[PDB]
Amino acid sequence: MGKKLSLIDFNEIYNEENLITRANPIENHEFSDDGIYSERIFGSYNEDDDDKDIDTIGWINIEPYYIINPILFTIIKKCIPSINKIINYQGEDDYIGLVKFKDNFDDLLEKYTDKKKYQKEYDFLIENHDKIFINKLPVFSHKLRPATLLTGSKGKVLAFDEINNYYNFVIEYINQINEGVVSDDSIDLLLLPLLYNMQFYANNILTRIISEYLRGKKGFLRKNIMGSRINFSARNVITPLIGHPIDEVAMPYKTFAELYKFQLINLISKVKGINYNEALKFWEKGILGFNQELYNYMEELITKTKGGCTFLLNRNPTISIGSILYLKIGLIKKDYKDLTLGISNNLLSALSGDYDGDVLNIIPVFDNKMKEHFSLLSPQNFLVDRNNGRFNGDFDLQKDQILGIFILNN
Amino acid sequence: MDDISVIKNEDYEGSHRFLAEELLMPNANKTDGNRSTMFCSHLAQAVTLQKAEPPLVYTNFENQVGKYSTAGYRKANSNYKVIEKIYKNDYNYVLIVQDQETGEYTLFERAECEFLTEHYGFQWDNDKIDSLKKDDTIEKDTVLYKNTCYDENMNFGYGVNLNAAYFSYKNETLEDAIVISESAAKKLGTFSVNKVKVSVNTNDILLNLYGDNENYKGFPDIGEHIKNQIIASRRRFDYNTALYELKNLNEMRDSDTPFFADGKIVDIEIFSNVPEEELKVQKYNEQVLYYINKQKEFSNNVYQKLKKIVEGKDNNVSDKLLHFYNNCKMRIDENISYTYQNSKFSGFIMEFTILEEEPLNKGSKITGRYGNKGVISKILPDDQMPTVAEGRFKGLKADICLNPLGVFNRLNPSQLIEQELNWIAKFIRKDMEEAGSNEEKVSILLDFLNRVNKEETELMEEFINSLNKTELEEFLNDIIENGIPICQKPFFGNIGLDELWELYNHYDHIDYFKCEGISTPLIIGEIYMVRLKHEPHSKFSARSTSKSKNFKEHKDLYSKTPVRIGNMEISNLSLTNEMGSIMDMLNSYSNNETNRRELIMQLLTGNPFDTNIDLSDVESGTSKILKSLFTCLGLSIDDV
Repeated sequence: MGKKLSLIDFNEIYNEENLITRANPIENHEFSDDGIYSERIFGSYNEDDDDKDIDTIGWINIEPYYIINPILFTIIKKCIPSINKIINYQGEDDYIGLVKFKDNFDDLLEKYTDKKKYQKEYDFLIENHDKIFINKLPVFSHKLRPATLLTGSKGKVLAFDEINNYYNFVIEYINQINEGVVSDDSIDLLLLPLLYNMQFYANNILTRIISEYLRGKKGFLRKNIMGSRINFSARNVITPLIGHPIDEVAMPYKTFAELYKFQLINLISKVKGINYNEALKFWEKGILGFNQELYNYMEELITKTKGGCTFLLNRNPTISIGSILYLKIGLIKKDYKDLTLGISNNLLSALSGDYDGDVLNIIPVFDNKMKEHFSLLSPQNFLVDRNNGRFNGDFDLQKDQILGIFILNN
Repeated sequence: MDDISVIKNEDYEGSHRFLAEELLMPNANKTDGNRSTMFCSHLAQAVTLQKAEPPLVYTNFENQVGKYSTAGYRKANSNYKVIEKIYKNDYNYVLIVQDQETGEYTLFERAECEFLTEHYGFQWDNDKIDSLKKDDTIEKDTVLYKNTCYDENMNFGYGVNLNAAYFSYKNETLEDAIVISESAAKKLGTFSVNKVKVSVNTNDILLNLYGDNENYKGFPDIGEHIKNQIIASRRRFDYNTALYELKNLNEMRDSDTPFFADGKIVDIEIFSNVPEEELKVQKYNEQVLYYINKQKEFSNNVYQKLKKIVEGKDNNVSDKLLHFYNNCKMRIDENISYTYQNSKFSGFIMEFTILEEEPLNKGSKITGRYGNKGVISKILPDDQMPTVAEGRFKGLKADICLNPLGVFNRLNPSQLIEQELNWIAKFIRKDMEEAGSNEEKVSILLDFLNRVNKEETELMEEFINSLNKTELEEFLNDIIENGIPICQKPFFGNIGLDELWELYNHYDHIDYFKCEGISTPLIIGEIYMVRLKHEPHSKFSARSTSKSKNFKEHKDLYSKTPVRIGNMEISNLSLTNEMGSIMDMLNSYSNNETNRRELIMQLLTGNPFDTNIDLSDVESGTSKILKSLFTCLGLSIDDV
């Protein structure tokens, strides 16, 4: 649908090793090595032996007959309106046949063209003469097309995608034509109906891939652009903290435990000389209710961690300098119920938030390299207004603080 | 319309009809419309308080709001006589009564808690209904059970009165922030009731979390609080034939689904589609069976007691009693298949009702009746709060301290008038206690009230002269110690700047309190405070790699819904000019599956206090899937 990108010559990529010529998915009560659902060529996620990613693609050989390139069918259709009629057997060359069309394609393309409307399409067909005819059809990995296991009374249920039903069908049509070497005696070519339906089936398979792109394949990539779902993330309400530096904040017990769960378990396993599974059991107990022991490990972690224990605090919309700020975890709260982040009042103006019950997003940073790079967003670095180079009033004393200093000096 | 000339004030003089929710707001003429609409929203956002009190400064419509809000109290609509009492549980029971005039037979149900929605609910004071005995007549307008808002004479209170002073406490009271004494926070206590449903299928079993080896208890008992915030844990089995991991039955596992809540369960309702023999044979159902039997006993009893009434010739039965009797009879009858969500369910479904007294916590929002908003920043000991010293009012402690800056900007002057009125009233109370006979005390009271509200003064004189001397003495002591009633009607009947001026000038002895460590003199006066629904728990989110649909169904302790990073966030990060690090964080946290697995492993196997992660440069899983599909299409990227 109006997309321009490089085309692929399947013969160059064709591999005899990854060849799917068997339409039966199962052989002798096990997944067929040559079948459409083949553990041999695509692999199995459970066993490590597969060593094969989804990128693995199977191959099919349609020789000695060629089919129209599925992606280019609409472009050919606009140039040649009789393509649908010609391929089937029932203008002057109406219903000649696919093989006859293949031999006479250059004559037919010149015969059926719009001088003004389809000149651009005709030039593209001249550019891609080699890619018009397709001898090899790709079949994507069975890992992508799942078969959900279910029990059936007649037989164990095989779940298939709407496309998967088509896949086994497509292989069957070509299989019969090749088996016969001398059988046809030239008396009657019935191969054209088998090839004809196949073109539509592959085209609908191509349309299904478009629907598969709609079904969470390219869309999920667009979901990341719309919103990448970051694990190791938290949200907390903001409450004022006094008595700690501007960069340091107070983080709740539950927030730190989950965000630093894997960091915490490493310490617990080493200190008690216990297995990680056993260490997880202690972490589960601490999350349920406040225990001094887990608080002590967390207190040691924030004090001794290299680069400090730091995170990113963003108030959305993130439209201004200082909307995301690099901050430090100064203290961990000892009240399980208290789930409010303690921030300095000076940070508030840059963030643009208020202590009205709104929540700010917490993105912890772990790698020491990232901490230094993200420290360029720290409050101290933003003390200088980037517009003027002057001091930033957002980080200055606020209403309550100004009054005390004013009473002191004036 | 453009013309507002249609409104004529003389028509509405002496009438409060144009006010609705603002009928609960004193001195409403002085409060801005914005603050008033915020107050109207807050009234709906308010939560029930255990120790609610009638306001010291009241509009006199509050009690009416209690009467016409039928959700909080049960009032009889006819004279009744107690026929019998039947118990399902110690906490929940039913009382069968007969109208002494009509003869119609009705029933009343008693339970400790009322569920509203989500976690919101309130406890019941069931003293009267428990007091009622067999062959005891229930009068026409008696209140059988009431909410904590209503008092002995059914006066209505939606908040508690707390001593307030406008003071700058270490800058903690910044913007809308409040600091509270621990006792005052004890006064702001709410109830929370939760209904949690555990569904156990035929092959599913409940772990022995609450029981020993001899006695199998997989869930708390009717009088027992939840332990470790786990009500029960369900283990799903494909077949249940082996039952071989008996030692693993007591233990808990990651695969097992745990249900989380906190509080005392007060009622359990079990709906069973399983044959009794299957429950009896297997030990793990024993606890369930007992409670099931308990229900059955109750049901059978009611049928036996009421069968003659229902099928008898008189048949003077209420529709409510008829439907209850029919439901119990349905339970006892065989071949009753219970359905949930229009489908027959395997095993049984249990509903737990859990009641917990929730205290005030940091981040909770409490406010007054004048549109002001406040967030509880700190809870501090009573001694740490401003305490006036070396006076007749010595040792008075401030329950709440509020930000002084911006009070006039808010356009809600009435809160100050309430505080000041209760402060001058404190002076009047101490003056009455200090000297005079009872007659002198009532005279001072009448003088102050005439200065505030004349109608209240006349009615107060009627009440005082009506009381006998013993009753008068009790009323006087109550006024001295508990507080002083002051009536400030919302629009017509309120005091103003000039009237407060007269109050201060006539009582020349009244001046600000000088507190212990405060150079500035302060005013400490009682303000009505209400607790709002908002709490920090509602919006809390925490995520670790491994929407939270379990949390909504109580299968997860807290929400694990991930935070979303977008183009704006990526640009703000790109301010650093280190795009590679942003891509590393994005791929390790989200985009790249291999990198995220590596990050987890490195975090758990690396140095505890040193975290340096090396992430492989590999195509993302999304990239692999995209490359596979495009090659099937026949298209490949060139000159990337």
